[PDB]
Amino acid sequence: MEFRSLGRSGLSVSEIVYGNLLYPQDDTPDEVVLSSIRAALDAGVTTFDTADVYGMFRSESLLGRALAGTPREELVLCTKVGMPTGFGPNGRGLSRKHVMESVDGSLRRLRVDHIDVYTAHRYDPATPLEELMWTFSDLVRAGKILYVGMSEWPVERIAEAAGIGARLGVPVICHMPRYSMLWRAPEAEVIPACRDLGIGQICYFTLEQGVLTGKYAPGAPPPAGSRATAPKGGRAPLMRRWLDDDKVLGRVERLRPLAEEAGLTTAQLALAWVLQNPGVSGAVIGSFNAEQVLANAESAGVRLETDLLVRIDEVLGDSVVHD
Amino acid sequence: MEFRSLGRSGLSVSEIVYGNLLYPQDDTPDEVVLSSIRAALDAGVTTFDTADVYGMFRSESLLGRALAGTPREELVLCTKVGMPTGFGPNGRGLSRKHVMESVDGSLRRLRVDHIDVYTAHRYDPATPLEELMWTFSDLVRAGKILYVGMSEWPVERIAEAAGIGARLGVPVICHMPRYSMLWRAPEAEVIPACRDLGIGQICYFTLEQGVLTGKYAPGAPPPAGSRATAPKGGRAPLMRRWLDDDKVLGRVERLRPLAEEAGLTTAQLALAWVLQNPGVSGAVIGSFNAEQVLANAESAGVRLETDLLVRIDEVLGDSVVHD
Amino acid sequence: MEFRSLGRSGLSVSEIVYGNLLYPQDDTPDEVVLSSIRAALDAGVTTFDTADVYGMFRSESLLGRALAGTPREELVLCTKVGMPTGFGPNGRGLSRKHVMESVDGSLRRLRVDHIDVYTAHRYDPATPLEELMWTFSDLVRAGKILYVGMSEWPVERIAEAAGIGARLGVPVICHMPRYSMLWRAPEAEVIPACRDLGIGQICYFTLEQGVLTGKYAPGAPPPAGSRATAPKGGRAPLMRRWLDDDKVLGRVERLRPLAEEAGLTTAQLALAWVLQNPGVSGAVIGSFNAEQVLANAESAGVRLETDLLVRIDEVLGDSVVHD
Amino acid sequence: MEFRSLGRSGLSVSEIVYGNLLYPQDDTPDEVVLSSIRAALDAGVTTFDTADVYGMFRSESLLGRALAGTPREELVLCTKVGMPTGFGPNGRGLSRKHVMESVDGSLRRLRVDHIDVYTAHRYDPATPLEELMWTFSDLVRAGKILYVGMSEWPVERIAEAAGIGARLGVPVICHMPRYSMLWRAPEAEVIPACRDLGIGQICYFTLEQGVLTGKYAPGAPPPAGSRATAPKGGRAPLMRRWLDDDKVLGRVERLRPLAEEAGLTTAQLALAWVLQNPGVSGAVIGSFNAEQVLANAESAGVRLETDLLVRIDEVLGDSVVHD
Ligand SMILES: NC(=O)c1ccc[n+]([C@@H]2O[C@H](COP(=O)([O-])OP(=O)(O)OC[C@H]3O[C@@H](n4cnc5c(N)ncnc54)[C@H](OP(=O)(O)O)[C@@H]3O)[C@@H](O)[C@H]2O)c1
Ligand SMILES: NC(=O)c1ccc[n+]([C@@H]2O[C@H](COP(=O)([O-])OP(=O)(O)OC[C@H]3O[C@@H](n4cnc5c(N)ncnc54)[C@H](OP(=O)(O)O)[C@@H]3O)[C@@H](O)[C@H]2O)c1
Ligand SMILES: NC(=O)c1ccc[n+]([C@@H]2O[C@H](COP(=O)([O-])OP(=O)(O)OC[C@H]3O[C@@H](n4cnc5c(N)ncnc54)[C@H](OP(=O)(O)O)[C@@H]3O)[C@@H](O)[C@H]2O)c1
Ligand SMILES: NC(=O)c1ccc[n+]([C@@H]2O[C@H](COP(=O)([O-])OP(=O)(O)OC[C@H]3O[C@@H](n4cnc5c(N)ncnc54)[C@H](OP(=O)(O)O)[C@@H]3O)[C@@H](O)[C@H]2O)c1
Repeated sequence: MEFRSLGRSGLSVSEIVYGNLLYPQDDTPDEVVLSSIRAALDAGVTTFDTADVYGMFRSESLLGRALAGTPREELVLCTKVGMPTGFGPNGRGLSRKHVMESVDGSLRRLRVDHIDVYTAHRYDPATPLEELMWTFSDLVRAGKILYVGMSEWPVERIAEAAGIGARLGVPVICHMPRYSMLWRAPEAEVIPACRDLGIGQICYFTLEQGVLTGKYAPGAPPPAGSRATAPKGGRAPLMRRWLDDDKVLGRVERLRPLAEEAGLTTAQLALAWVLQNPGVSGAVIGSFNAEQVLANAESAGVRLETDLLVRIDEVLGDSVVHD
Repeated sequence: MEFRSLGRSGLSVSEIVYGNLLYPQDDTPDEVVLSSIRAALDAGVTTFDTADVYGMFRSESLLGRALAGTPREELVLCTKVGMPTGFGPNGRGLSRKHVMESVDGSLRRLRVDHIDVYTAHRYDPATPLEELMWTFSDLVRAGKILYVGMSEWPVERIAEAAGIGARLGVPVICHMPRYSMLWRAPEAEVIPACRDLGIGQICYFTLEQGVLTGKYAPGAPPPAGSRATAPKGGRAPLMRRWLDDDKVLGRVERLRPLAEEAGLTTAQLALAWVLQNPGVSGAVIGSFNAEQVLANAESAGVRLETDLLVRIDEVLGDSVVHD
Repeated sequence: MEFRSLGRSGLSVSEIVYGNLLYPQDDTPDEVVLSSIRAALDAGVTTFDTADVYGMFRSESLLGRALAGTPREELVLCTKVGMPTGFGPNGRGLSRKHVMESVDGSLRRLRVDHIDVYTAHRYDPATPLEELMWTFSDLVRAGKILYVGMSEWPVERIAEAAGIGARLGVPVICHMPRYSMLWRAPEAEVIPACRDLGIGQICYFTLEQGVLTGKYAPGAPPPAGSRATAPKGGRAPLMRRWLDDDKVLGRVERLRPLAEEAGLTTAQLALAWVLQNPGVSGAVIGSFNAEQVLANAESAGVRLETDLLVRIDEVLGDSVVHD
Repeated sequence: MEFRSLGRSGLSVSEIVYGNLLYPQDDTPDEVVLSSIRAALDAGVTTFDTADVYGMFRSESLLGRALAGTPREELVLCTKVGMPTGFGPNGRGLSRKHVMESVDGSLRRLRVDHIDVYTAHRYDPATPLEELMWTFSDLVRAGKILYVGMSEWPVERIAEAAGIGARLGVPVICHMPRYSMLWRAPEAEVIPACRDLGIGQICYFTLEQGVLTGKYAPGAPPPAGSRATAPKGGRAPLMRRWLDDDKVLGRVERLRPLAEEAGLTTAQLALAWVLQNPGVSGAVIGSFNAEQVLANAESAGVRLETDLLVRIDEVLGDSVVHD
């Protein structure tokens, strides 16, 4: 495994981060979840990404159990607060109340004294940033959290929060965008801004839910246990955008020669592609298959040639999404 | 139930707040107090107002017991410190000593780790605001209180305290005035000042102790179990001002047609009237009658027409108290 | 009992403070110490003055035991740190180390969660005031102490420490000088400076160890159990200054008519004299005799006429010590 | 024993500090380690120097056990954080994560609530000094550490950290350089800078691993149980520099007359030499021999004549290392 700095900080994360998102009513057995996390550790993954809301507390509980026994110095636990976990209007968002009432349950379920990275899930316009950042100061002073992150935040608001955190001794070191070969919205403004502010990216949908594994053929029936066949949760439509486009699916199939050139699967090429941006500390991978994790983990530290990066842009052409 | 922001904060309160004030020697059975709080929850009330001094600790103890089992994320607990609860000159006021010695008893009696809103009951000229605000900073850092409020405070002193709180990361978000159709002292200066400072009003005597239910006829014997018949405590004289005035009692009776126009009881009209001010986050209701609570709770989110607000002023005329 | 503000603070102290200083090898039985503290409470005394060093922890232990059961809101506990209580050079002074290692033993022996007033005993030139004041900030944040005081401090250094405390949210409200009818060193600079800085005086040797009770006749054998007969500790020489001067002893005897004029014992006149200075919050009294405490306690709130204050100066004349 | 101020602070250290460095696989029995620490206490040593990394936790555990029972006020415990103690890239360095995860193990092994001096072992360029100093602020606020130190740090970075510590109420009072008669690299810049910043030196290799005891003759077989015969760990090469130079070994032998002049062993002269610099608070001594400790301890407070300091420079000549 290769490691990077999360921003201007002393924290190193693995270049490959394991995420274990589950749906509130999910059919994936716990035994399959635990063996995937076990496969991530075997591949040298140190960094784990979860949320209170994932599985409605189940995702954090399973992770807590899988990692019990791993020495604490060897793990970076990233969790999130902001999505609804309680009934009523104080059971969500980034108020002092919701954050204070969230942290202790996250600690219990993960079986730890402190969370390495605590991420504000979504930006919440009701809470002033002075309220939020002082709430984070209190949790850092108490040693319940070490570092702060944000996911899906307007860039003006990232800068503001970084500013206040510098004043209050809150390390704001991490932003979580959607980033892949196909989705490059964050190249325009977010990564340039974040880099100046000492913030690194931990990136999600890096395989666009399997579309960048080359495993979906244009005009075909999708494979046996593929995500296309089992579309649980409101993320299935984000995938439908690409599966209902035989153009993209065919251009993704043409990357395979480029990958084999470099001695990679299409999956490893897509993961290595994200890792080529200096603004990126980590790529998150989803999988409940041990063999997929151990293989996806090997993208860590791979440099792609200037030549191969120019040919990738040519093949994908106008299917790429910018800003 | 409808919810509002308490000031410029992430905290939402219900538009209808339940208060459970008791007298130090009070004849109201506990079973009647517990069933009223139970009726408030059934009506969707999330926000509860009490004080150390109410019932001499009895009011907080009963509330603690009634709300045991309700998830913490679903409640906003507002309590007060400042009124005498101990013997001698340090057993009252807003000194570091009295506040530090008060908070832990409030937490025990309410059965909670933290109080949502901690209100300085009355302004106390002996304590410098620097002493008080640093005492509140220490309680916020420790996570024993989340937000700070004030009740019956000079407006210069609200501004001063808001200023220092912004500097020390103390959210000062709440002021508690007397406010009704008949008592509009806070329109003049308090609500305008508070609105600029990011402070919302949680309002009391919103029915002027039942006078704005239309239930008292000019020149009559007051009903069986009415507050006029059972005048316990030094709040009875504030009511006597209006009951010894057949003029007001007759003008209140003439609102009933205006209420029925809007499909409301006089009580619901009086409560909705307060809620029409943008500076108001919540109206407090007193009652030890389930049927009264469930009915008063339905004023939440009712808009009154411009027409009806002009006709209300005409009927009440010069009985209204301003500044 | 009458009460005063300790400085610009919300803390009230009794005008009569009980001190229980003992010598490291002292013959006074505990039963006599406990009954004196019991007599102080009966006289309405709320404020108690002690030190880690007094009796070598015995003075604090007895006070802790005597006051067990008294409600906490009704007491002001003043203790001191700075005098040697341990072996070696870190077993004394005002270093972070000595103060941090002192506070928990004081709390245990007094049987309390927090000390009302924590006094820096003597000024210590080795420790920078930034180190000391940050150590006091940490103890206030933790709620182990509420207010800070100083005893026998240069006035430049009182001002400096008051300045830093205002910056760090440390209430510096109390100075402890030697002050009596005969010893007026603090009138010159200390009380004027302290009054501008919001600091009140709690005063010691207010009877000059019994010399201002009129109980010592010039050219006589001192009474049976008098302090002159039992000169334990290095405070006996401070008394010898006045007992080896038949002039003063005779001028003190001539105050008795002035006292009887006002319906006071010479002791009550001497105590009331100190309390006439607006810069004074409290006079400390020593006694292990119940009848003396109950009588000395009655000086509280006595105003002396302008006439009587001019005649007192005439009688004592040039025996008075100024600066 | 003689004592000095550690910088501009209230902390006194003994002029002779005992260090107990061990190698991760070391043959020295625990019984020999415990009796050496016992000999240090008997010689009046109050100050003990160790590290998490020394013996891989064994050095701190033995020290913890040897000092159990010694009153806390009588000891200054100096430990270090920064060297690798865990697997992976967060198991080392000065990140919030590594420091937070280190302190509690150091406290447990030493059997104490707080560490007197916490030293950043090596400077770590990955961690910004704002992250580090706020991590130290949190540990001081919590009372887990009292004072902060640095070992082997660039001088620009000492100044920067001292600056931030003054702002955050972190006492930065201590630097640990290599310093002896033969190694004077720190005279050039480090001690002058440190003295202006209120930082004192606790010095190591003060005998250059026994070379300044005069016990190694040029062109000979080194004694029975001498360090030259048993070269464990990567510090043996630093010694080889001097043992492979018959010139130095012969010049060290010629100091013996100068030592006997002053009534000292060559060891006592070398230790007293370091202590002559006003910028030095303490000299660290290594030994697992009781008789060596009790003798080395007697250098404490010895003044050397101007005459003897000029003759020492003449004898050692160009073997001395400067900058
Ligand atoms: N910060 C945020 O707001 C946010 C939002 C969403 C997600 N996330 C995080 O990011 C993660 C994203 O996971 P994701 O699964 O949604 O997106 P993804 O990582 O783009 O997709 C992973 C999926 O692609 C398929 N796949 C991966 N490698 C493969 C291989 N070598 N061969 C064949 N198929 C392969 C697998 O599904 P099948 O084999 O079943 O097709 C796998 O479950 C989540 O776990 C979560 O922790 C964060
Ligand atoms: N911040 C402060 O300093 C402060 C000061 C005072 C009070 N408060 C708070 O505000 C609350 C005010 O309560 P309050 O009772 O004094 O004043 P209120 O809310 O104006 O009066 C409520 C009373 O009016 C009558 N009533 C209400 N709805 C009715 C209906 N639909 N039909 C018939 N009668 C009805 C009831 O008494 P009867 O039926 O018995 O006549 C009821 O107890 C207290 O509980 C307390 O929590 C705060
Ligand atoms: N902050 C500081 O550095 C500091 C320093 C010293 C003391 N103090 C405090 O201040 C206190 C001073 O006590 P102190 O006793 O040294 O000085 P004091 O209060 O001037 O003297 C009290 C003594 O005078 C005699 N006395 C008092 N009232 C009397 C009466 N009505 N009739 C007859 N005799 C009477 C008693 O001794 P006999 O009857 O036995 O003659 C009594 O013990 C101490 O307890 C201590 O807490 C503080
Ligand atoms: N801050 C840092 O980074 C750092 C780095 C290294 C060390 N240190 C500290 O500094 C200490 C340095 O210890 P050190 O032993 O490496 O260097 P040292 O103190 O220069 O050498 C001590 C050694 O010299 C010999 N010796 C001492 N006195 C003697 C006498 N009177 N007669 C004969 N031989 C004598 C002994 O070895 P033999 O008798 O076996 O020859 C003894 O073990 C360590 O314990 C550690 O705590 C700190």
